Amino acid sequence: DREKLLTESGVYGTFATFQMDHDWWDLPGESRVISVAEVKGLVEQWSGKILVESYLLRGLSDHADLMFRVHARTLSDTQQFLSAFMGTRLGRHLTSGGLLHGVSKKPTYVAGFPESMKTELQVNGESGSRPYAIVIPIKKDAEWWALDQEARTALMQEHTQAALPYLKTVKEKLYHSTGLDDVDFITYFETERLEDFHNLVRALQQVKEFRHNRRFGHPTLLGTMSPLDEILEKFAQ
Amino acid sequence: ADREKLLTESGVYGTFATFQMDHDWWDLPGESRVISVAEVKGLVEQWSGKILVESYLLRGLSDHADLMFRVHARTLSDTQQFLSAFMGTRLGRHLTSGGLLHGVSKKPTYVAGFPESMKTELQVNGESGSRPYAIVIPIKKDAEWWALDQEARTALMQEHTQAALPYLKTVKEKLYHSTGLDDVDFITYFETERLEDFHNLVRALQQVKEFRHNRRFGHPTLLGTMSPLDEILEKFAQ
Amino acid sequence: DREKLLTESGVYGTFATFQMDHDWWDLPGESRVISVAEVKGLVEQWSGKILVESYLLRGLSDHADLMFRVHARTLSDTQQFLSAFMGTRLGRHLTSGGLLHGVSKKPTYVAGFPESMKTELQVNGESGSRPYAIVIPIKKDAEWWALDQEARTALMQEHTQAALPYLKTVKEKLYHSTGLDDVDFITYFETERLEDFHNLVRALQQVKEFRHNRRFGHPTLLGTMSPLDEILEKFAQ
Amino acid sequence: AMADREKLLTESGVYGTFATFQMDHDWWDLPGESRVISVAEVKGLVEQWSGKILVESYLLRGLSDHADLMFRVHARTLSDTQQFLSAFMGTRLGRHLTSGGLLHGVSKKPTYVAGFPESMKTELQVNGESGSRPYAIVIPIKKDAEWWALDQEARTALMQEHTQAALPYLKTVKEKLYHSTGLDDVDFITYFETERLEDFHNLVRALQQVKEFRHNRRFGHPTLLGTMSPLDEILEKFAQ
Amino acid sequence: ADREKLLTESGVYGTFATFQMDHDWWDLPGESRVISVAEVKGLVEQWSGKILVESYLLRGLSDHADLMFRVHARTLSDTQQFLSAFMGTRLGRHLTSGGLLHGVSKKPTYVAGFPESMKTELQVNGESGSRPYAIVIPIKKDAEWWALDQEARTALMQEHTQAALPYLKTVKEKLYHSTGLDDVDFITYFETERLEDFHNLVRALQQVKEFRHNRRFGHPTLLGTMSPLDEILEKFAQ
Ligand code: HEM
Ligand code: HEM
Ligand code: HEM
Ligand code: HEM
Ligand code: HEM
Repeated sequence: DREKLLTESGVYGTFATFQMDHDWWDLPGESRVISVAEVKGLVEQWSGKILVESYLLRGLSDHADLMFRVHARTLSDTQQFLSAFMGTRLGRHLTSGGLLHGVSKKPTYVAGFPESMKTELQVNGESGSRPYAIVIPIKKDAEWWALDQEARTALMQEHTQAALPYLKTVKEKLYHSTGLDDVDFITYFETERLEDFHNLVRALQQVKEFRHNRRFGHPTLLGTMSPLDEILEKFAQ
Repeated sequence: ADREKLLTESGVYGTFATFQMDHDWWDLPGESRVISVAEVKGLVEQWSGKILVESYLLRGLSDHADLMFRVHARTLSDTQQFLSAFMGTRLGRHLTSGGLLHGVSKKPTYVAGFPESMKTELQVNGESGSRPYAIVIPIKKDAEWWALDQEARTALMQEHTQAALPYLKTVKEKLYHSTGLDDVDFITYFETERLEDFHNLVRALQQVKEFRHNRRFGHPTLLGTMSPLDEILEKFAQ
Repeated sequence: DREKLLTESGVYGTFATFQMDHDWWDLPGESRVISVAEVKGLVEQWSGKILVESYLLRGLSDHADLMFRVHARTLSDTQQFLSAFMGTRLGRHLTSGGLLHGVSKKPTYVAGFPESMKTELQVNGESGSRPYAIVIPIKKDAEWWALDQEARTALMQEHTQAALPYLKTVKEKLYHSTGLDDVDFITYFETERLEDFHNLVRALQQVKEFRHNRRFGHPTLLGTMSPLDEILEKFAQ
Repeated sequence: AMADREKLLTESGVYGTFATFQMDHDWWDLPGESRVISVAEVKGLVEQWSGKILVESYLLRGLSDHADLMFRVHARTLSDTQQFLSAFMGTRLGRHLTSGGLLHGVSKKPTYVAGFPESMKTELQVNGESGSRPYAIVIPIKKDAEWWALDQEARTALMQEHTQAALPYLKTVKEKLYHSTGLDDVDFITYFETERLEDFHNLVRALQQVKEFRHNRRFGHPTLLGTMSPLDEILEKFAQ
Repeated sequence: ADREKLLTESGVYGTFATFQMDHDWWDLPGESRVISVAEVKGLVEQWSGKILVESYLLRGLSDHADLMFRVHARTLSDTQQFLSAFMGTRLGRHLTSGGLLHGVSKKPTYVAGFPESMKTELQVNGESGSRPYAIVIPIKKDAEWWALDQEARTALMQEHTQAALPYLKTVKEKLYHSTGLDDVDFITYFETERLEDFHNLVRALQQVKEFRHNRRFGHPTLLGTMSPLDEILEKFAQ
């Protein structure tokens, strides 16, 4: 279900940050490379049940070195996996930075959009390897929920309208996080171009919706997508 | 037996205690770790007469937390003693206190002024499931809320109830009054096997009028899974 | 005498919280019993100049194990004692949680109350041994100061009216903290019955005043009154 | 031959700095002999800098949360203050000190005082209290945007009310004010000495009631309470 | 040549990275430290040509800070790589990451809609000084600000500029656009030998209308002194 987790609804997504202890460096290189192989194997073990992508936060996001984006069909499996991961010789030297869960749904407001707008939505993004990745949690203010459907739909249309041309160079995904933690949404973006993403976010600061974002970022997680090997290789040499 | 006399009756203080495990715990020999566990298991059975204690694995679902206790007692001192004892153990000595919330269970304030039909559908209380997820959300209401008169508040809670009832099928709930015991008014606690239902349930309640009056909503929002204490500690042995 | 500090005006009061380090447990039972005895002896030295009461916060207040309520006639003496205490082998393993100073005054608004109301104010709370204790620091908003005397008096009269019948099961004391730290008042309560105290606070959430408490708690310190030996005794075993 | 000493505590164009430190716990794991050696290292460093800058010391331990020690440093360049402070943190003692907080502000020509009545200027010439080992208070302050949007005359009038409410406390309270905007996250640094803290409390309550007060977006946070003392008395405590 | 090609041109990512030195570092032998220092020094020489890196002594001027890097690059990856390496070094291992802020340098948005005369006075490139103080102010504007239409924001910036120009006497400036890379919209950077002017400059700008729209202003406000890395690190060897 490689293609079935990154795309389908009813799939729980989790974002897990870690910071590496200093004492980790007090360990011998041979010991750490052993620790590295342990993790690679722990992940392969959980293959089939869950999907796991890794992002390097060291040097781009404050107080964080590593991030996991984990998709699962139940959060219990994700829980177990993370407790196991944090149990490894490597994990034991990790301080948990942060943790956000949200489920993927079919869209609420999209059906009431123009046919032409839904067309431009069918595009699934740009072709790039090892892109930058941004994660922005969001809490909407109470005023927003007090609004009726028709109003929110229209605001979200302006949201869409302003953002669509950035699907040239930006992939996106949206998770509904309400009731699972202190936010309503988790937004995720991949791009090779951060100038575009920057402009993209500015444009959305100018729509009417934005004023309703009681929390915007905090934290704003910037990292770069890479295989877990490349990441761990940095933690051994 | 007495379990339902604590989990259901009013005049019962309830406590929510979070813990995170130190790193230095793993620099210990594995054999030392397993012995420490046995201390804890016995400490609980020792308190098994006076109080009730439930455990939740927060590791991997809640940031800066591995373990959680929900302790029911009819005096907080007994809850205090058990907790300082728990932290005095060799295991406890390697635990940082994450958070701590007290609240007593009371007679409902607004339910009496509801429709008769609404009171009947309330007698049903959630679903029976093993190893369920559990959520705890503390709440501080604003001064605006307290300034209101009963009828106004009662109507708001009635709308709250109305939107929530159809989720009472797949969600257990409990409510504690925390004002004056800590920096919140309410501790809300929920059990469910289905987290989307709980999610949909919360969205639903964001849309009633009460929600604007929730000055603090979560912070923290505690997600965990209910489990026997044994299952948890066993992880700290390997 | 002893009590001449718990009641009179011109008496500075200080509230000091501490959390015990973990490394303390990495110490031998021999060191700790020695360390405890040090503290017990230090306190007994100051027993003439100042008053010191002790509270167990472990298990009731997050990030706190012990609390001192120290009354003195000058903050200097309180300073000396506290700097000494933190200097002890035991103190070396305490993280300073928080610190609040406030002086006791004669009441400002009480004279402008009803004759019947002053009667019920002279009456004490209830006397019980090793009771719960709550400490709530309070910052008033600027609006509150802008109000005129007559206005503030009537508001505090409403406060009093709602609270007087809770003197059945609750002792109280109030300290004026403005300019000594980041709050205006320190409130302190003893009681055997926390359900009452709970109800007491709800009642006051409903008066007009409550809206003016910009800061209410943060932290709300819940503890139980105890002799210091009993408290430290736990930290030796 | 001195003079310059009070020429920093009084003159304008003089940067003033407030530096808090918290001592490590392991510092006490050192032998009493090791610490007193460490003390003198600091004491000499200070005497070395006695020409360039002025330094006062305050014991914050037991009065102010997360802080033991405070320096009030006056200099005519912050670099001299920077160097002295990095050096200070360089001593074996400093090596065991965590930098608590840091506030810079310059002493200026008063802005609003000139637009006061002549009688109000006279009572301002009046001095604080003369005392040894007094308590000392520091309160950083940020004014809200509303305040800056005002025209001068309006502000002058408010500060006149401020001054008027505060004047009778110059009997038992000394004061000094630093302009901190652009050097840190506050606009002003206020500093007070007194032997009587209850008077100071009253002094501050009074000003909570003027109109200016609503414009103080930040008032304290932190509020630093201490006692003024010779540096030796402080260092003597960290070994004995 | 390339020096000015990163400090002036657009499409250039700029990063601001703060570090504090751990205490356990002094328990290290001086021999160990000097070797550690040399490690850092060489790493920088390696990344030269690809990126620019400037250093600031924050020790004694900014709380919970000793050191700051300003890194200019045309990709943030190159900056990340350089920074993870730096924190990996024997010295870096003893550094706590204080903070991190990214922003791109752009061509001006509002300048064209200014008077021809205001554009004249802007071309000035500041004061001539070596080892100046340096100040960093991060900035987030409120929603009200974005809601404004172009013409209005431009007038506010015109008022901003007008009030600020006479401080190009003694102040250099640079501006970074930070939105979407972290929790702020702008990163402002200034150099000066005279801090009293910079202060007056900021007081002055606190009085225009734009200022009310600065929801976060500083927090942190980073004050330091510009210096070559050697002199800074040499402090940590003795
Ligand atoms: C190419 C970029 C983007 C596109 C095409 C896009 C499009 C959409 C669409 C079509 C929806 C409706 C989904 C639904 O009905 O639930 C939506 C929802 C949402 N978007 Fe985006 N968006 C983009 C960028 C962003 C960014 C940059 C942010 C925030 C930083 C963001 C935040 C949100 C949030 C919070 C919602 C759900 C709000 C609600 O349900 O009330 N989006 N987006
Ligand atoms: C899912 C099923 C739910 C049901 C059947 C339900 C129903 C009720 C009822 C009947 C009361 C009566 C209180 C009284 O009589 O004093 C109440 C109170 C309350 N409920 Fe719920 N609720 C549900 C979910 C929730 C959720 C999900 C939250 C918060 C996240 C919540 C927050 C509260 C709070 C804070 C109160 C106290 C109200 C006050 O005294 O101001 N409830 N609820
Ligand atoms: C049995 C309970 C209580 C009684 C009899 C009581 C009564 C009073 C009285 C008579 C005053 C007047 C002081 C004066 O005029 O100078 C006062 C002041 C005050 N009370 Fe209470 N109160 C009670 C509980 C509480 C509680 C539970 C709180 C807060 C959690 C509280 C907060 C305050 C504060 C902040 C003041 C200072 C008022 C001001 O100067 O603005 N009181 N109280
Ligand atoms: C105790 C006797 C006091 C006196 C005689 C006094 C008087 C004055 C005077 C005459 C000025 C004018 C300076 C100028 O024109 O720039 C001033 C400014 C100022 N004062 Fe005070 N004050 C006193 C206490 C306080 C206290 C206790 C605080 C705050 C806790 C305070 C806060 C300030 C601030 C922040 C300014 C800057 C001017 C402005 O608001 O823009 N003062 N004060
Ligand atoms: C001292 C000389 C200064 C000059 C000549 C100056 C000039 C300018 C100009 C012309 C712009 C807009 C560029 C454009 O039109 O695209 C700008 C942007 C900005 N400046 Fe300044 N400024 C100065 C100082 C400051 C200071 C001291 C601060 C903050 C403490 C500051 C904060 C900002 C901010 C937040 C922006 C972003 C405006 C936007 O694009 O929305 N400036 N500056």
